[PDB]
Amino acid sequence: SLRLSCAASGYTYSPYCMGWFRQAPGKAREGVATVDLDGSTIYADSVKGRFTISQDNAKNTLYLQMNSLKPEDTAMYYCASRTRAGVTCGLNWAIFSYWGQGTQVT
Amino acid sequence: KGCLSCSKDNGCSRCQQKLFFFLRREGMRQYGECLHSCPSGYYGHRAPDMNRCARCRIENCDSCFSKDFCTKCKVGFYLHRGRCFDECPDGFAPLDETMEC
Amino acid sequence: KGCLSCSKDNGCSRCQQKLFFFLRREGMRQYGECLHSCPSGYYGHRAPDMNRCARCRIENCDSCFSKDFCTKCKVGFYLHRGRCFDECPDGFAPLDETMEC
Amino acid sequence: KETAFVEVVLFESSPSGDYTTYTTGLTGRFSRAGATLSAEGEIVQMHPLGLCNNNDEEDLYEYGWVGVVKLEQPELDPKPCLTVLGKAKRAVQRGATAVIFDVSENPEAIDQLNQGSEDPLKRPVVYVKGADAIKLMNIVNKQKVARARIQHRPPRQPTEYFDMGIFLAFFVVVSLVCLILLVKI
Amino acid sequence: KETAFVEVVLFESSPSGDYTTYTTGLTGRFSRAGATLSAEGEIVQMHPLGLCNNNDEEDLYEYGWVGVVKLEQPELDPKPCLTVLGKAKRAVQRGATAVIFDVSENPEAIDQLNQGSEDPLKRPVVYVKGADAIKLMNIVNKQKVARARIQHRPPRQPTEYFDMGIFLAFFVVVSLVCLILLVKIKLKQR
Amino acid sequence: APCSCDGDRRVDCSGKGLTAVPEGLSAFTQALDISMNNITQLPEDAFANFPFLEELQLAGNDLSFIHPKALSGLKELKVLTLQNNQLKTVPSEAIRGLSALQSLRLDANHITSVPEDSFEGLVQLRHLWLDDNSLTEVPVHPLSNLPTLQALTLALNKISSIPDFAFTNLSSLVVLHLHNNKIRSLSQHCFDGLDNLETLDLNYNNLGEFPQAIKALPSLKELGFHSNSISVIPDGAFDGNPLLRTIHLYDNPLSFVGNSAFHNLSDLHSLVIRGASMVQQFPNLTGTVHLESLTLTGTKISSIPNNLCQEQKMLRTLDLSYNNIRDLPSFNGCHALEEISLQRNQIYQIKEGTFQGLISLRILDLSRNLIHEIHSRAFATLGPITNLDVSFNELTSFPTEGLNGLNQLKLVGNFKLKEALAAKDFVNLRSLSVPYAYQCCAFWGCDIIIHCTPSTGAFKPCEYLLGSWMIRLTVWFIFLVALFFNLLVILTTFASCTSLPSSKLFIGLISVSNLFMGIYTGILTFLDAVSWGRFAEFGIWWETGSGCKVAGFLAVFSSESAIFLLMLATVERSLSAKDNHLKQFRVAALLAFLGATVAGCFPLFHRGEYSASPLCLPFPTGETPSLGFTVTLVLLNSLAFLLMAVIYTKLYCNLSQSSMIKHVAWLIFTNCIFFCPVAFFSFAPLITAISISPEIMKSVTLIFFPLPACLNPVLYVFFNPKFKEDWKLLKRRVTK
Repeated sequence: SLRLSCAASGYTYSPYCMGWFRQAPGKAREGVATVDLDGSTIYADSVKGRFTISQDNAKNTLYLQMNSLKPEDTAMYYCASRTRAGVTCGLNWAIFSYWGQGTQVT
Repeated sequence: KGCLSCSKDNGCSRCQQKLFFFLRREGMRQYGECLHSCPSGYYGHRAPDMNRCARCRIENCDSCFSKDFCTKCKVGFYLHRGRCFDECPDGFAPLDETMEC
Repeated sequence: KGCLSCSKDNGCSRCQQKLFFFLRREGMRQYGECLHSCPSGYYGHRAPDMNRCARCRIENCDSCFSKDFCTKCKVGFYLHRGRCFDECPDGFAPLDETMEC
Repeated sequence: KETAFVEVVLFESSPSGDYTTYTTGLTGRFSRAGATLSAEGEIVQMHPLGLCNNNDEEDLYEYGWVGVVKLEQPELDPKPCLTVLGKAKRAVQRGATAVIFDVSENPEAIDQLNQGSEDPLKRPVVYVKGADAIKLMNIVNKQKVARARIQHRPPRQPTEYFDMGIFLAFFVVVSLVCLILLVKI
Repeated sequence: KETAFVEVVLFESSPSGDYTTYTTGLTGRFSRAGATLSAEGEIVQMHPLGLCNNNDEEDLYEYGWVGVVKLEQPELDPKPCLTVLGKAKRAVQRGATAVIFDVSENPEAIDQLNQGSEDPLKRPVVYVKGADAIKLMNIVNKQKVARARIQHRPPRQPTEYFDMGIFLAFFVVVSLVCLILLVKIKLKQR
Repeated sequence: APCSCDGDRRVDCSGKGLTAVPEGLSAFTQALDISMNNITQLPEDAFANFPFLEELQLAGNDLSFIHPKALSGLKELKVLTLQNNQLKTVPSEAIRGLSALQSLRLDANHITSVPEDSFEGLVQLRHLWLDDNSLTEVPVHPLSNLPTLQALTLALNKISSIPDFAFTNLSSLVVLHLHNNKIRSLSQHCFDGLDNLETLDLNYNNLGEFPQAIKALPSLKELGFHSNSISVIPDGAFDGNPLLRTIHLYDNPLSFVGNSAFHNLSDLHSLVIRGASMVQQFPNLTGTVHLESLTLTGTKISSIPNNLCQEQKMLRTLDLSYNNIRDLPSFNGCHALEEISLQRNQIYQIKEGTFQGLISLRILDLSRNLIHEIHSRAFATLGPITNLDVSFNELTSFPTEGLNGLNQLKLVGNFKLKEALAAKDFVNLRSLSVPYAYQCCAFWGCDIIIHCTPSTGAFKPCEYLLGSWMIRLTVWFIFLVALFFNLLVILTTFASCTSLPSSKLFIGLISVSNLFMGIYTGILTFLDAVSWGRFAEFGIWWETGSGCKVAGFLAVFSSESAIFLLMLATVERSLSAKDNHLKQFRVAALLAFLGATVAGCFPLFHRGEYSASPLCLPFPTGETPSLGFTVTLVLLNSLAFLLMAVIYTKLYCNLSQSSMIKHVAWLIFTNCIFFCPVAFFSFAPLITAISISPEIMKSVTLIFFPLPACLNPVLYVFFNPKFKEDWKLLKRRVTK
């Protein structure tokens, strides 16, 4: 239905374990969709199937395509990334180093 | 007051799952209050039934990790590993102006 | 120790006319004795029965000679004159390590 | 049962060293768990959860303190660490010369104290309630230091009677003798 | 007068907040100069010459202490500063729950206390003498702390005087017989 | 502004409901305490205004996100508190860069995942809290980055097992807490390389067998396991912990602890084993000489080695409460032993040297043993003993030598101890329990002051039996009148006159029953006269002996026979007033007598209902009865009285014979009126004694039980005119 595009300014090499996070007001930032160095993708179960995430290493930009939206998904979305030695999946917000400004989706 | 019962006479009786129960005594009164952490000179023991705050007997220190290990000694004592000594035994550094050995 | 009479239980009740009578208490015991100079915090007065040592009523002074006069004061408190004050007003005699001002 | 007389003394120390005391009286009930004696001490309030049997060291109290324990709703405590007898025994071990339970919410505590005479305690155990307990707790909350005196009821017994009783007996017996004499004559 | 049982309790403190107690018994006699009530408190000895109203305030004792006072020979002191009634009143005012007198060497003290019944003291005054007095003084001298509990047996010699119940039963019987006699007299008259 | 700055620029802003870091504070502050505020998240560079921060507390906020560039530049931070927040994981990226951190709290965070690169750069961390997190397994790799850790707690997590080399790099760990994890298995080398460890907690886990990993701990001092499933402790389990001091092993189903398990432990203080049923040998405690309190309560120990004393020189407490102990070796030495508890064993004697020495022996307890003899001076050498509890044994004679200092004596059992104690030996004794109240009676109880558990209660009279002189005289009068008048009535009725109607037969039989009641009262008053002021010695064997049984049988037989004969007389009078019968009435009287006899002999052989009082009457039952005889007798007598009253009133309503009618009416009225108080006082002890005295109960029972027996013959002689004429004619006959 729509698409969120995240652009990374800092660039040294292929960034490690990108991801997207969603936050309802006054609570934690859960993860919705994440990728890693080799392209493996992990989706949140509650959002499994609907959202899709694709990274473009030529311009090193993330893209989250969302379809069939539902009113309970209204929240603030952030784009997070890290660089080094991350083995755990991207659903955990602690392992990330850089966080985007984040937009509001209703 | 961060409590579930909050009796008028005895104060707090039962509290949340993650709060420490402590018995404050003043004058003749002894009433229960619940704190997120133990006050100075006390250590917190967590149990499923009730997280309690107790007093550590280890001398020469007023802040305890456990019943036999404290993190901060008195003004004139040196903390070697978890105990407070006038001077730690041979083979160890002096207070180093940091009140620790 | 010398006195007219001296029972084992309560010491010597009757002392010499020229000797101060002072009673000391330790534990559950309180017994009398005879001495010529009342210790620190006490002064000798001629009571109607016999000359006896009484505790000094002068504030924050470890020695005295009467109810109001104090001969020797403590370190944290000051002895400007016979009447004790917390600290003497300026424009008077300096400290001079004698505490007199 | 024996209607113990509990007197709370509020004392103020004059600067001359002469205490001025005000006494307030109340009537409790002796418990069969504790022997019916007379005790005296300074009032110390103990939280019901304070008398825990765990041997993790306890604060040292001077010997001879009258313990005042305000019991709570039984459903408030799902699994009590000790019963009322256990709390009384723990207080006696700690050094209490008397224990006063404010039984205002746990009549089962009164019942079990009364039935628990298998191992009686030497020191008295007194339980109160009602407005007397209310004023006791008010004094505990307001005042700083007070002294408890638990006195047993003085059983003098004969209000007059005795001499006049035997006089009445003599009068009735001589009346009966006169009756017998007149019916015989 | 009625006897007074004094239980002296010697207590030792275990490190883990426990007390072990040993009780020793003594027998003295209550005095009419004070009320006949039970008392309890830590034992404190007061020198007979050290307890007078002339001296100023000193050594403020905490309320609730049982005062043990020993008396010497009155002829030893030609001028008595204060009488025994005055000493008991002064101790009570200074905060003595009860006063215990060692009257072994002062026989006149018992007589003075007995005759001084016009102004009784609110707190009990009990005098003890003899081997009991010697044992009390030995305990005071040796032990560091104690706790005197003075008490009296609530029953008297008849042990609640069941003769009153016996006379109650006899009175009921004789009252019934007297009522029957009065009914008979009324029937005969009418 | 809401912050309350302290003297040493210590900002304290807690409970103010803030939603962000406080602003406008001194940049030189040391400790910041924002605990109960509602700080949900930490934005980037939220602590840029506190360069010299030393101790940050965030305990209590619903903190769920910490920006990676937050608490950055806090190179002076040493203490960080994040316990009661809502973090779902350790902040691996946020926490890095705190090279001076020395203590981190993560207690109550619902942490379930730990990133593999967490705790990076914490060079000098020395305390870690992970108490209430929902951890699944120990983070071995994250803990590999903390070589300077000194205190680690994982109490309330959910850990299944500890793999090998879990804490291999924690070379300086001191305290390890694993309180309430559900650990079920420990690998052989889980605690490998974990030197300097002193305290190990494994209290509420689910360990199956005894772990071997502790063999790799050379400096362990305190070890705990409180609620595991440990059943067997193999010998040599504690051979790798020479410095072990306290072992917490209770509340777990121990079965067999071996023999040399607690061997060569120099600094061990207390040993407490309970429930080790399969143990049948005393532990080989050689090498453990610093033990202070030894308890082996539940086991099958058969004997005590003679070397228990002379070793463990402190041994301040000894306990063996459930054992097959038969012989007691002398405790020669071990002068610091204060308490001895040897109960529920098979001890059959105590020898003179058994407690030789034993200075400062305060408490001695042998409360369940087969003891039948005690040496004369078995307690001579005791010191300040304040408790000697010797009860529930087969004692026959209790020596008192060297027992003047006793403060409390218990003899609750020992029903064969008929001897009376001498109060002279026990001077300062305070509490005493004796098999019978007559032993306590010699101690002048209820009057130096001594308390007893079996109270005399004026029912077991320490003084004379009857008590008041008024009661004594009236009972003597009752006995005299009953005996003499019943004898006279029997002699007049059954001897001289040959007329034998049913009414006269019933009158004679009830007079016989009253005569038996009178002779019971007579033997009772003879016993009282013999025992004048010294009733304790007589009563110590009266209740036990056959005299009490025979007197009680006489009393109950007389009462039941009188009641049954009264009922039969009422029935006969009803039948006669309605309009050969001699045979049926005689056999009915014989049946009534046999019923009274069997009722009397029932407590003689069944349940021992007698001996409850010197009155030897089960009906008053001063002590609480079994309600098998007293209530049955009460209901039977009440039913008989009700039936007799109904019959009498029916015949009175329906209507020479009026003399017999009124005689029977007077008899019924007297018997029922005098039986009512006895029935009332029978159940008085059962109900709460609201101003109810056992003394007055005994008085009422004693004065009213034989009263109908003393009263019936007087009424029969004085009132019945035709029977008075019969007396006159029979007197003339016997004179002629």
